[PDB]
Amino acid sequence: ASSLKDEVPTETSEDFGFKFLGQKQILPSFNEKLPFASLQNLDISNSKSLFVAASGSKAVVGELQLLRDHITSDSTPLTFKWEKEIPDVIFVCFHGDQVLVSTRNALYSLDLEELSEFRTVTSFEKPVFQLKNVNNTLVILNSVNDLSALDLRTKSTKQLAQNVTSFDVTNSQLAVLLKDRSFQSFAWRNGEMEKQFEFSLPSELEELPVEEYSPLSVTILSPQDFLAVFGNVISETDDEVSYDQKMYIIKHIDGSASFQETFDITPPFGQIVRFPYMYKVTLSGLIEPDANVNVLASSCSSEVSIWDSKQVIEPSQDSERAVLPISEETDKDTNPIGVAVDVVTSGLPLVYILNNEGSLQIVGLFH
Repeated sequence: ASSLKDEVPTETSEDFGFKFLGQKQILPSFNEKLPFASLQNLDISNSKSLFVAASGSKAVVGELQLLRDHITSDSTPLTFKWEKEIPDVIFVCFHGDQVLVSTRNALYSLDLEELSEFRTVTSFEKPVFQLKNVNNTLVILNSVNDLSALDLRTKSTKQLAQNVTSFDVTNSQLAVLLKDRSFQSFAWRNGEMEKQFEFSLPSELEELPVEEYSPLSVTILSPQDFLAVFGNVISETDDEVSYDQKMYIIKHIDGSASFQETFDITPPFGQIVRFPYMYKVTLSGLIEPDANVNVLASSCSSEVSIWDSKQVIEPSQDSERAVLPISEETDKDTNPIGVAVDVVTSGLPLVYILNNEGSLQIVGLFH
């Protein structure tokens, strides 16, 4: 049923580029010891004009205009509204008038109107790898490969799926990557789901042994496309590290998925031990009415890619590529631990990217 097609091609575009707005250490470094989970340690609320960020055991909520000005000029110091030392944070995000903070072992709430209140929401029976917030629900992937749903209004928990190694959600879809390397997609509506479609790997891809090319990651790019990654399985504690990964764009047309390789999305040259996770920011309407540009980055890479809905886009010149810095301390490549979009500050949408070293980069994506 599933087929392997030709390499996805790369367009050189003279209409796309990044403008490097600036970079500064705003939080303490992880010194190369990061929590073995997918990390989402930066969020931005354009309505409130605020950000949360967590690096090196320090979590903060702060004013967005301040962070912008701190990074882009050299005259305004970074102060915060709230801060707390929390060791193992993997997830940070605004929800209503609250900020959710999650470690591997527990979820926490900070009340944005009474900052004195830092509540435990819940504990997890087993360590967690990934969390996504959709509306009033938190979708949680377990260390035992159990996909579950937390209602934020009622605190009750549903069991969604099993044997999952990666998942992704939008407002209306839920995708799942399984241990057997098969895929599943569901229509999603406020905790509720109905199987949309299902597929296995193409014959020529099963040829690659599961042990060498393990299921690492899914990303919904559109209701029809996915981006999947397969690669070596990495251990919680290992000093030395090399990543070997294969990326595929899956377009599902009429009961048949096609897979296609890229070598141009997020090449995994990383040298810090990281749990595999694909960062995605969506800018709908940056080209046209059914066209959302997706900016992509990886826990295992220093490069930032662009997907235009149909192919990968390289800017026509080297100053126009978004890349995360080499460390001034270790001389190693850094990777993102959070990514977020700023639409409201004053001086194109602005992509904020947070390091494994607490450094934050602002990059304007133009035309």
